[PDB]
Amino acid sequence: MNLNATILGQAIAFVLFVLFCMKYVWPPLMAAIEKRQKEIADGLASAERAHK
Amino acid sequence: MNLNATILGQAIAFVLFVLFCMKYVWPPLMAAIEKRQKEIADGLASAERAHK
Amino acid sequence: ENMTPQDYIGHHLNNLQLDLRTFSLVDPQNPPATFWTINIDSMFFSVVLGLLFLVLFRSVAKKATSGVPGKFQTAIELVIGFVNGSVKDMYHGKSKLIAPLALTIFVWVFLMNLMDLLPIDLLPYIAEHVLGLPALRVVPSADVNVTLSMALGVFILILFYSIKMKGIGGFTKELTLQPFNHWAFIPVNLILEGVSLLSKPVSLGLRLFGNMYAGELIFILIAGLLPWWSQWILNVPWAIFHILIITLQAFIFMVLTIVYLSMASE
Amino acid sequence: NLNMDLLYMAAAVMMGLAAIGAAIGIGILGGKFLEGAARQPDLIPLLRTQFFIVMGLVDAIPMIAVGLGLYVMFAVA
Amino acid sequence: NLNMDLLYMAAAVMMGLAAIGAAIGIGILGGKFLEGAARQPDLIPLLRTQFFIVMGLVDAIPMIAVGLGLYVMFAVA
Amino acid sequence: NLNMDLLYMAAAVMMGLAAIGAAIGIGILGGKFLEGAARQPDLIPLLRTQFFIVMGLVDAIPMIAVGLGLYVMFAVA
Amino acid sequence: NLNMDLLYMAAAVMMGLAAIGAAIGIGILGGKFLEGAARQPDLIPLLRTQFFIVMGLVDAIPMIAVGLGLYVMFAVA
Amino acid sequence: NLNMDLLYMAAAVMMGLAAIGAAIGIGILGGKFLEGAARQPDLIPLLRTQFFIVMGLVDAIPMIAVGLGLYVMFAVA
Amino acid sequence: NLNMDLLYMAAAVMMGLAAIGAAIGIGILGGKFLEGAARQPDLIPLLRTQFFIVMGLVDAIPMIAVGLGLYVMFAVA
Amino acid sequence: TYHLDVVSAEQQMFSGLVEKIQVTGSEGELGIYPGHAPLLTAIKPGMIRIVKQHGHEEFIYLSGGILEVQPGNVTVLADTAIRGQDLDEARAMEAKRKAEE
Repeated sequence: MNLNATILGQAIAFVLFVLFCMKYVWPPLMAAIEKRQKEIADGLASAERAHK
Repeated sequence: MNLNATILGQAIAFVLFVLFCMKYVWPPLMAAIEKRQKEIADGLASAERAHK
Repeated sequence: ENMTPQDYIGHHLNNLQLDLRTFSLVDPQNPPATFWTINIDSMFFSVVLGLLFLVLFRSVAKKATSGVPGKFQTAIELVIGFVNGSVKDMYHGKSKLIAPLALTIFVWVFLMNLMDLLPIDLLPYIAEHVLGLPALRVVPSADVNVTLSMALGVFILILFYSIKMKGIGGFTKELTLQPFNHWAFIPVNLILEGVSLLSKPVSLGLRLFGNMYAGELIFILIAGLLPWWSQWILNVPWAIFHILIITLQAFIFMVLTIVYLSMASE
Repeated sequence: NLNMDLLYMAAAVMMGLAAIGAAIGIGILGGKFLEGAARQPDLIPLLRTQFFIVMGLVDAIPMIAVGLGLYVMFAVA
Repeated sequence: NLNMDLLYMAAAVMMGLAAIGAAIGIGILGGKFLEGAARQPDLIPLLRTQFFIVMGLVDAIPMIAVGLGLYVMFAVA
Repeated sequence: NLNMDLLYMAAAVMMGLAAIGAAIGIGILGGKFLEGAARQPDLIPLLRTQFFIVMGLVDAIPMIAVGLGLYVMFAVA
Repeated sequence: NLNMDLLYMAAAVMMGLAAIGAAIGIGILGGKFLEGAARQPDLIPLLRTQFFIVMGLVDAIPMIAVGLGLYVMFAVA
Repeated sequence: NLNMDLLYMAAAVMMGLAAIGAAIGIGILGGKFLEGAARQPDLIPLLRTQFFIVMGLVDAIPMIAVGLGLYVMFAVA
Repeated sequence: NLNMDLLYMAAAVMMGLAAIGAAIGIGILGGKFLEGAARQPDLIPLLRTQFFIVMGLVDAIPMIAVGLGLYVMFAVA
Repeated sequence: TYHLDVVSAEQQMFSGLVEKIQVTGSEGELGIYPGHAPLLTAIKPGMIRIVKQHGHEEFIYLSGGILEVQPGNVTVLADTAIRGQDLDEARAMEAKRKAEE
């Protein structure tokens, strides 16, 4: 067997994994953080209505 | 596999990460969260008092 | 380089055990025989990931503000609320220990499993060639010694809480009397309740090792056997699956620790 | 030499049979927990207690069987 | 060599089959406890007291099999 | 004298198959009692009487295999 | 022969029976999740977290035999 | 030498048993999806997401056994 | 000579257990289709679609087993 | 054969002896035949269809109801509408304002 070939196949398999992670795993996270900074803002706006 | 002196070494690292996390990380974070949650309740009370 | 694949798969499964007596970086051709040969790789990577846990959370805990939080600070308070909401679900006592214990177990056991995702030859190559170390394997939780060290750590907590919160009088009743009640059954009950207590932590640590060892070994086999052009079609579907296992085995070690420490006292 | 080498086959039998017994036994018991949890969901922390009561009885016999299998491999063999 | 070998094998079949019996037989019985728990939850302390009687009979016969398994390994050797 | 070694194995398979049949039989039979107790709990000492009348028949053949396998292990071996 | 080939046969028995036990036990448990999730489709986050409590206990005991089966092939043989 | 024939038998036991557990556990699990997809046919996009979450757990231990059976036959034997 | 002969016994256990896995697992999954079609006959072209989605997962493992049983019998033989 | 009633709180809709019915059950379509074991269901909006003695064919549309079966008897307790709209709570809203104004 060729050892540097194993590192080549691992690179191709990592690149294809990253490209899945970016399109199916990361956006659910940046969705969640963004939608918990939406909630906070609404509550702070509600406090201004309490202030009025 | 093989049982080893690593079992004691990891037990020192485990206790000391729990002690510095217990003092330093957790109380200052949860004071800061509860200090926000408390104010939201204060705003709601103010809205009730205003109406009355 | 005379790597046969049966030997390539061999050398990858060898940790950096080193004897206190000789203080010598052993290699896979001949393993010495003594207890005192710390697995260098596991301690160093375990504390470096454990430091990275504490350095990140302190760099936020020392500043975190009750305004609109920043986009980094919000990712830390999401894990804080996830950990506290899971504690608050399954534990009612006053103890200041359970909540941070549950945090460190989640975030550290998560970081340990995450190492298994990296390409299996990346760090082991650099350590042999650049440094010159005889071996490396870089997943800490894919070795028993760390997982039994955590699971016996939680067992000493299980005994401390059952003594403290209900006393030797109460602990001696529950170990003898249940589950058959009559004093005629006490001799049998001492076997059943004693081993069941130990069965809880032994399942904790060997669940975590059993998953992680048999996931690292799959990347070693796929790397060792298949030719480079073909590895990605069996590697990529497995890394996509093991992202699920690294989370669930960190979440379950958290959850069962809470459940065992919580059901110990109440 | 065949004396110890068969003992690994003795522990394989003993703790393999325990693995089918305990996993199916908790799988049945846990299924009646989740269906109980969907009929009365305000009730889960009651029933889960009960699940942890009886799961402590289910595993006790398989876990000595696994423990005695581990003993044959590491101690005896 | 192979007298002492086969005794450990004889204990593996004895404790392996007993671990299937004790685990599966409480899986069925304890799932029927849980469904009577879910249907009438205020009644749990009564059924639990019936579950511990019945469950004592189920294991009673597997636990003389386990007791002879530990005898064959430790005592006969 | 090799004869002793198989008789422990022949007692092992009677007491293992007895422990499976006598534990899963009382698990199925006792689990229908507990749903009968969850439905009609003023009936329980009526149903215990029928449970003990029926449970004596589940244990007719297994207490003989435990009976003769425990013979083979001690009297004959 | 008899050293190496039996150790693969021991690992085959350990990690084959764990394949039976952990698959069927989670098939049984996972069907009650999907029945509860068809009855109460607002509950699925609550039931899946209960499912993750229960599935942890089912898989733990087979995962003893999975890790030790890999030990017998790679570390022993 | 003869030894290499037991290595195919060891893979045969390990790989066939993992085909018992991976096929029946998905059948049990999958039929419970169809039964709930018959009921609430507007929820086929949601239940079919849960099925892939729980189905991922069922076949996991069967996937290790099938992977080690291929290693034994081709790589070792 | 046994290096020919055992390979047919080694393939018989692979294509026996692959046949018990694929036939029971499709029978359980196919029977739940047949009730839902009897209850909801408007939905058959729907349920038949999801039956064929779910059926291809049940067969993923048993066709590894039968393809290696054909390979072991004829190629290595 | 068995004796079918169709009734509502307002009226008897039908009564007579019947050889079989098809009726639209809560979980699926249903047929009832002589001596069928006792049975209880709600019924969906739609047709119930009947064959009287001598197999004479009769269809009735129902907004809904409850079907039950007993030895020798079938009775359908039909009702005027789904009622599940509950928009008639609004009809109570002006009952308040007209009292206050």
